[PDB]
Amino acid sequence: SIQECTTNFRNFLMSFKYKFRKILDEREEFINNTTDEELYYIKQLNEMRELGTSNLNLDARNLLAYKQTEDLYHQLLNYPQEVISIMDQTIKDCMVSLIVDNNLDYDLDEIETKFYKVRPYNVGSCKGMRELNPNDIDKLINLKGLVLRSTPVIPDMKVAFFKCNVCDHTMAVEIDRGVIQEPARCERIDCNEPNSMSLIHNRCSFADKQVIKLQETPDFVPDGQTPHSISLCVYDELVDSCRAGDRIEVTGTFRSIPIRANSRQRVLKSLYKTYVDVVHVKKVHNEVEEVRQITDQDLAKIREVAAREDLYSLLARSIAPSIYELEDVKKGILLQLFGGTNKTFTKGGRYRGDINILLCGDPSTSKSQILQYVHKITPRGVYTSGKGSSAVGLTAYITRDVDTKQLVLESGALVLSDGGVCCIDEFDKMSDSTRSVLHEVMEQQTISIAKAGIITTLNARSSILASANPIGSRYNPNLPVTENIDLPPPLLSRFDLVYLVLDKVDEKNDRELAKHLTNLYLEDKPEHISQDDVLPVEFLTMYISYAKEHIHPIITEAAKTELVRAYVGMRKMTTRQLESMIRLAEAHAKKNVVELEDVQEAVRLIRSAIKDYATDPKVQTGKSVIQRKLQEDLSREIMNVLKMSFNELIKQISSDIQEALSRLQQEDKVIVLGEGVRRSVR
Amino acid sequence: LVRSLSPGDIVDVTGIFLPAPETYLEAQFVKFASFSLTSDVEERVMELITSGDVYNRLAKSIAPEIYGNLDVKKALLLLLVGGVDKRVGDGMKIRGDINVCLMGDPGVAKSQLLKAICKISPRGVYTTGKGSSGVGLTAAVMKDPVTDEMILEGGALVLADNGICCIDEFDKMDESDRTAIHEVMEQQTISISKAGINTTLNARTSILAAANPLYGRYNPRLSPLDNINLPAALLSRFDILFLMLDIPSRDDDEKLAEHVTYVHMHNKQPDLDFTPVEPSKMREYIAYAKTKRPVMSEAVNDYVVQAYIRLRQDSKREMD
Amino acid sequence: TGRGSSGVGVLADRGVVCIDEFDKMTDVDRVAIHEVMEQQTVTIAKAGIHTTLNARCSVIAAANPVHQNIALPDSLL
Repeated sequence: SIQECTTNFRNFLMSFKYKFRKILDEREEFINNTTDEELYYIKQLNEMRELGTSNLNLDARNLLAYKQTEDLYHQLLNYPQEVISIMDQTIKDCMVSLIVDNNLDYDLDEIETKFYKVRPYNVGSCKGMRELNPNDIDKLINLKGLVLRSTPVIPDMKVAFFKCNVCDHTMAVEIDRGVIQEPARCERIDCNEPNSMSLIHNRCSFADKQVIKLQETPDFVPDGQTPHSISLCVYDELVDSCRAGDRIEVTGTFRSIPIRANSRQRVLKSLYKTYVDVVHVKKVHNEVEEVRQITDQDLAKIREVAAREDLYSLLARSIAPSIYELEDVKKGILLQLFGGTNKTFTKGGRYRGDINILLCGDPSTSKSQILQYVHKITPRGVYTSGKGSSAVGLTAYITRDVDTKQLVLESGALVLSDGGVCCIDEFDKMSDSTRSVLHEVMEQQTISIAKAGIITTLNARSSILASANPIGSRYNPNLPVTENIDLPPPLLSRFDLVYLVLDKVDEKNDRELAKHLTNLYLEDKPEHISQDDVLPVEFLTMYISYAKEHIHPIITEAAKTELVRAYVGMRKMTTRQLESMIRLAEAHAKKNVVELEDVQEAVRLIRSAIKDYATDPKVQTGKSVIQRKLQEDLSREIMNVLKMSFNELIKQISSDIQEALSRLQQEDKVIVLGEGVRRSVR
Repeated sequence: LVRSLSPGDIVDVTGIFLPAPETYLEAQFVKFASFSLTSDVEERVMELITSGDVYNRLAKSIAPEIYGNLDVKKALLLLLVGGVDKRVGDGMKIRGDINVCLMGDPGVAKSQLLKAICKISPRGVYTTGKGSSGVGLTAAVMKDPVTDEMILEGGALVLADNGICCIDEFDKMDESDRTAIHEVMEQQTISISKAGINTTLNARTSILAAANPLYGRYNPRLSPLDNINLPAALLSRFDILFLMLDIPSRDDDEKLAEHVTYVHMHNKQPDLDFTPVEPSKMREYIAYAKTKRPVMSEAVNDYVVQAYIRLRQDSKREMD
Repeated sequence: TGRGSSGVGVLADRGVVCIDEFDKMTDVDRVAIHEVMEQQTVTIAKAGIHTTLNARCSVIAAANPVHQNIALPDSLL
């Protein structure tokens, strides 16, 4: 009903608080009594008069929170063709009531003449392009896809302009439902001549109309099927707001227009061209004021794991519970998913904050299995090969549309992954023309292509996770790293972590690895492992997306001092290694600050690959003393006291400290006397 | 009934043949898992089990025109059945297919063994190396002459899904043809990124290649890795790597010449100690065994670990 | 002919096929010749057309020198 939907929407905009949205979202532990009690729609209506806009970003989730608007939200998803027209009239009467209640000296004619439009978005009916049932004609369905191409603005006539050829009588006839009712006779009494009005297209009021081709999201497309596309229609002032390679959320009506079988006849085919009329554009003009993702109950569990000291070991085991060992390798990949923040500068250059990890060593060591697991976690991750993708498939291949037969520009494997991790297999089997393109992606995160007279720079800010392989498929220990792999020296310095996973023959390692792989095939579920030791895939994705949008670590003065000293010591044994330790230390605490414990962990990951070598590439008790010198060093401080606690010995002079104390206890040289303090021999 | 026909399935579409003033078919009603457990088929399977020695009977019934190579024919019997596809709940899909590669001098009837396993398997596609390049092996991105849509035509690794892929002349292949092979033997998928189509097709086939030496005959003075023009990365993915060497012997050549003359005379196999199994009944025994998923025992897990230690120690001492 | 008949262009079942200038032909067309003479059948599986065309014709040709003098692989001999 018209009168029923009017009073329901009027009282909703005058009696709504932020506490109602927190009820349906299961948010009862973070409710403020100063900001949630105030009306949100009142401040939005007051800002429209001050700024002078004419579009309201109405949230569809707010209608479900109110118990009196339960039937109104169901009617909007059914046929919004008659519901939006009611909301455009109820918002006009509410604007006039706010002026009389405030008693302002403003022009009332300039406000009533302005036609206000409502833009609903973020509904509950999130049906994809494959679930478009035929009974959903003219229904607002939210779509979550990706923009493929962009078409220029096409003018759409709205008000026709006519002019006589005898008396020159200008007229203005509006178009109703796409029907241009031309006048048969002139309106002038002195003229009155049939078929004497001329249509002037240069004096007509045109409207903006843009066609955007949206591609289906690969996260929802089932395995074995190709993602289709759909046509979108953007009107009003929302044009020129969606570029190629952007993740938006289209929540508009699902209309349809008939097609003609011939360009000269008036016949129509049985098929109807389906198109989605865009109403609101929510990126994943104006700006998002806030987001209400996940659940507040899950945030308490997130902070519970963050308070535990075993976070670096729990997340390393849950990222790959099917691969044994590789603790140093999994610790680097975990930081690649998080990564450092992006401190954007206005007068400075853009610094790449991603972590480029390169795997090396002998093959058949669970190298290809790692690239298949990160792709399933990242929502924008891809998986490509070496020889299967040259320098054209990774950049942007110049394709053509099968509808307009025009030269279009399609994104590649490096452009579609705007925000994820790119998994490339067989990095050593790439051509020379493909290795030169990755030099600019790992530095400025930009792809400049100048072919066929089109010199454009494409942005590609994503991490590269590849796995190299030797020439003879066997890493010889008597050969340098630059000679075993055919990778360019400049390409090796651009990476951040160059792991070398070797296949060493060990009886103690092959016995434990075979028992771990056999337990996964015996039982489908790890019953021996507790639930608090392995995190599910759904909880791991919510912990990375939440920290990458709110947690921003800042390098303090104490953390920046140790980074300079660590960079000088590494050269005394390029500038790319300095930026790798910054993103590694920032992702470990992602804590609002960078502590000293996070910087020390990043140096251990870098020293794990660049050590045990100096002028040439390719036990410690008697030959390298240490144990012989520590017996006279730690006992020297103890003898000086008698002439102490365990914490005072470290500050006055810690795995080697406890080992030296156990050696003197067997020779009757010291006294334990508990773990608190130590006593010397009498 | 819309949104229910997958590309690559063999179903019985029932409808009416109505012309269009072009002839269309109005749809009205619409592999190893499609064979029903018929009582008549189950009676034929139990007849071979009660006869005794089923493993040695099916190993000798394959290729009746090839004498010898008892160990080579034993690996071909397990290729038609295969292992189990243990799908881990975390997201890991363990490949249950077996990768067997035949090598040796081109004279041990390599072309006959590849065609014998293709006719037995219901979804087997036989191909060569130089005749099928990277387009025919993976997928051809052709253009539709009606709807003008870029489809994905299935090649050799796509149409032979859940079967055995027969590849001839593995040594004479190009470098661009080994790209999809490295992905099938690891993830059983095909990464296609041509004509703006970035889709992945599943390929759960059984690759059965047949390599040949570069110098024709095998050279015992040279290393096995240098005699065959194949890298060490491809040999690690293959489970069994046979090597049928053509050793001249007066005892083997006398028994082989008598078996050939008997085939070209009576058009049948020589009378042995058992009746030959027809290919119509062999397909019923393989499809029935694929439904049974055996579970590894706990007492046999200690023998597998101890066997891997002795195998790794012998290969380390033979490196020089 | 060798320099005229490619691998694409069966029609002469149970007969003889006379090919001129066998050494002048490329290595691509020589693959289908050895496949059609092994089992007297051509297994074509292209463009979704899987047909087993019978070709029981005797392949005869006359090549010219350029194992070493013939310049032909062991699969053709």
